Amino acid sequence: VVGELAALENEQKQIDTRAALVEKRLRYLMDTGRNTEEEEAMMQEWAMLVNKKNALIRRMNQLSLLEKEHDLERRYELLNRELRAMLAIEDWQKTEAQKRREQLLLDELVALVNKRDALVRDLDAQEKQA
Amino acid sequence: TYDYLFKLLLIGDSGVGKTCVLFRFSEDAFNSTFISTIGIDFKIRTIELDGKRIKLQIWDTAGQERFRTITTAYYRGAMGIMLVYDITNEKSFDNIRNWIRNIEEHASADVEKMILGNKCDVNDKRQVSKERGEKLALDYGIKFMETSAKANINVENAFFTLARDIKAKMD
Ligand SMILES: Nc1nc2c(ncn2[C@@H]2O[C@H](COP(=O)(O)OP(=O)(O)NP(=O)(O)O)[C@@H](O)[C@H]2O)c(=O)[nH]1
Ligand SMILES: [Mg+2]
Repeated sequence: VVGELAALENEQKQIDTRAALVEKRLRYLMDTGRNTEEEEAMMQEWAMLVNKKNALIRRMNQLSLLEKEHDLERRYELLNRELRAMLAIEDWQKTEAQKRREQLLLDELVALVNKRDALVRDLDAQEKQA
Repeated sequence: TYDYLFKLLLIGDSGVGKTCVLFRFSEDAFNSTFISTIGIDFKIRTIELDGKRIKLQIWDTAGQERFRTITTAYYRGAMGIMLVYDITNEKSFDNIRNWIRNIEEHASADVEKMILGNKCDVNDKRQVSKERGEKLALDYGIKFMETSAKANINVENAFFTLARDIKAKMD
């Protein structure tokens, strides 16, 4: 659904430029007090266009967090298979730079689990506000 | 899309069955292959317990000695801990009291612990009887279950009891 998320970013650009073309009109029709007929019609569109923007943002939030979760999991799954192959080689066979290379691979692996944990922590603070 | 998030932790010696117990709970399968955990991992499974949606974040520690300073950083903020031994391995049951002292030196004060005697399908290699796992956890004031990740004995029961003991404590 990668082609959906790029389409929703331009759908959001269609929404808030229509919403910017509505809010200056609805301010001018209220401050001058011009037409009460097109003031009822502009308020039900602007309430629709704000609630359509809010439903499009929170679906774009849950698609962006799922895309980051999929990318961090496949980077974790790759780096774990590289580390399993490195740690199966004995200590005396590799060089001293290659032993400190696999320590950095281990630190990067703990960093990826903490990044995946941060997506869990961020989704926990998002749902209690929603 | 859920109600509450509970942080769980699995600790114990290498080879007792920590990853296999989590793989049974989160994906309903069993691996025969010893694939040792490197550092630290977690798995998510969202359950339906008592009409309520509970996501479980269950951290899986590497039991080897070379990863033990990484796994000590994950004790704080665990809401529930499984201490796993192997019922076919006398020394891993003996090491549970070292893991008890590793919990109480690093974890939170109110964390709910539970001892799992894993590999309870392997009767002909049993070195630790079921009565001795029952008396040790009753001594610690702690629930006990004999599990088998291979035979799917009491795995889902262990996690759903540990989340029931968390959710009753919120009430
Ligand atoms: N018969 C039997 N074998 C089991 C059971 N659980 C795990 N095993 C076997 O025991 C071995 C170790 O399992 P594993 O889950 O890797 O243990 P671990 O505690 O996660 N190891 P580590 O701390 O190094 O990551 C594997 O070969 C697995 O197939 C069980 O319930 N029954
Ligand atoms: Mg493991």
